Amino acid sequence: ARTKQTARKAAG
Amino acid sequence: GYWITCCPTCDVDINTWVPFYSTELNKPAMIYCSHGDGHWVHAQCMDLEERTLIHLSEGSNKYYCNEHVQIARA
Ligand SMILES: [Zn+2]
Ligand SMILES: [Zn+2]
Repeated sequence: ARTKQTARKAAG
Repeated sequence: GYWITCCPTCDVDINTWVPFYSTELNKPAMIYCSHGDGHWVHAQCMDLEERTLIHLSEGSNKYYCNEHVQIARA
């Protein structure tokens, strides 16, 4: 399904 | 399209919103409902747990909002 703001932000 | 009133019980408001999912910072996570031509809704307004939301985002399965999910599909 199409989504928005489901990407994990960097800082790991 | 982030600050729309996605459904009759929509809780997201540009004047009060704060992050809930681990993937949110300054904007609400959203998912597309495939009913008819389709429409965007806020994931939180659908009571979707984070893992369910992430799984939906990582696959090709279509999502149907709580308002249209029981409608006979085709
Ligand atoms: Zn909403
Ligand atoms: Zn819908």
